[PDB]
Amino acid sequence: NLEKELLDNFKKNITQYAKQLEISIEKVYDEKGSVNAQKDIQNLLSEYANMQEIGEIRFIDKDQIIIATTKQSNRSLINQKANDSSVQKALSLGQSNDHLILKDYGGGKDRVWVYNIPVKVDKKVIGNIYIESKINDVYNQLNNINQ
Amino acid sequence: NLEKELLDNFKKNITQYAKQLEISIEKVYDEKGSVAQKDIQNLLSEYANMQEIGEIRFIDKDQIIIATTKQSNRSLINQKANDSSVQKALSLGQSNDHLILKDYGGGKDRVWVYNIPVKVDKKVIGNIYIESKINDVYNQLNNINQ
Repeated sequence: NLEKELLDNFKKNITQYAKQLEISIEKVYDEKGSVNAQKDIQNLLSEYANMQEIGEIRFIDKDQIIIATTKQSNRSLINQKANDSSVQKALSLGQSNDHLILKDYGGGKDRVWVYNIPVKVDKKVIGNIYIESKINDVYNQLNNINQ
Repeated sequence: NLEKELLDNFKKNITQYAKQLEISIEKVYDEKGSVAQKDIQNLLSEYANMQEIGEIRFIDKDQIIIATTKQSNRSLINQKANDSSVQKALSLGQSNDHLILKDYGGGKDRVWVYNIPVKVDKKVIGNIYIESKINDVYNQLNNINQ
């Protein structure tokens, strides 16, 4: 059962980090209001994305506009619509969600775990944190030990 | 207590890898020997490729260091471990852990030391000693101000 255990531990880890980012962003809104908070989002995103297991974090507003990213090579996405059904689901339901994707970042299609956590202020959704996490590091290690 | 959760998560990961390595080593004893030894080195090496593991050593029941994953520590092979945590795992037949500070070249870093004994029949034949890079957790905690 080693595979399920390691994947669950990887996901649990990302989710506990992401929750604290969500709480952090919420506190900035509670303290500063929406106009001034929306400028402290980038630093939080970037601090969190330093973790080895996180590929990219985006913050997406209520209207599905990409506000910020931690990936400099994706600066062209800022102010575009996310056009992402999983993001729409989180925004509408106010619930987290997750799924696996294949994505080629330059080395061939890699397995990537996508987690969305909506950001709530006064119980209302204001946006969504979208995370691409490097779950292929788990699969790669399992293959290396023949499990 | 993000901090306790994240530390716990790291340690569970290590402990679940280390349990499978113990099982694998035990298997190779059951069904070969030693002298199993090349197969033991390959197992240690595969396991040490994970990012969060610094070094793995396999120590026999007389406390001799039999194998390491770290090239620069080959001089340790055939020496006594002279390590009280290793002695504890051998004597008690249960895992143990503790934190150390160790300077690998970049200054003293927090390192999590985990020992799991290896048993054949139900008798201790050795011990797996692991140094793990728990300072990756503390570094990230400080980076997010938690």
